[PDB]
Amino acid sequence: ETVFEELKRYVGWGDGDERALRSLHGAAAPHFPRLAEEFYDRILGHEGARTALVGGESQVGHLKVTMIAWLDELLGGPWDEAYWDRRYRIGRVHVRIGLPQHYMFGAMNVHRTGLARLAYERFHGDPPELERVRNALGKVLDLELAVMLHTYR
Ligand code: HEM
Repeated sequence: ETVFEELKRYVGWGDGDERALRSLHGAAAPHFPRLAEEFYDRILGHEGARTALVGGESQVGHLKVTMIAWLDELLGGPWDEAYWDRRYRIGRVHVRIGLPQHYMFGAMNVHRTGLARLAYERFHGDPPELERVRNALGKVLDLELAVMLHTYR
């Protein structure tokens, strides 16, 4: 059993969560640019986080596209060994530039609430799909935060 497979076991990951995320994917995807911008605005609004923004104009576009791509993979999958390998590398990037890990809590909270809103917008008229999507979002984001934080060892 791989470490990432173990983590999946711990949160109760299954095919149902992968179906649910893919179901939200097509509906949320058009919103990704706005979600990335909102996320980046939260960074700009936080004195400490914004000290990472030393790369000038090019960095602004890079933060946007990276987060769009991240959200795309988040919801589209697959959530296999290659996926979690890449998430581990993403984590390490933040560790190597010196971002304190406590920022990641706040940052995952942004996505939690933002993706929860999109799920409601698409699925309010289909209560079982809404509930299931929400539980899938909780699981995937718990995995994501667990992996990111693990890179700080
Ligand atoms: C849920 C939280 C976060 C996710 C999913 C995330 C995602 C990513 C991804 C996908 C990359 C590109 C990694 C690569 O090179 O392969 C990245 C790079 C980066 N992230 Fe984050 N990030 C998060 C939080 C933060 C926070 C809070 C900051 C605060 C400033 C930050 C600043 C950066 C910086 C500075 C880079 C390097 C690239 C650049 O500056 O253009 N990230 N992040």
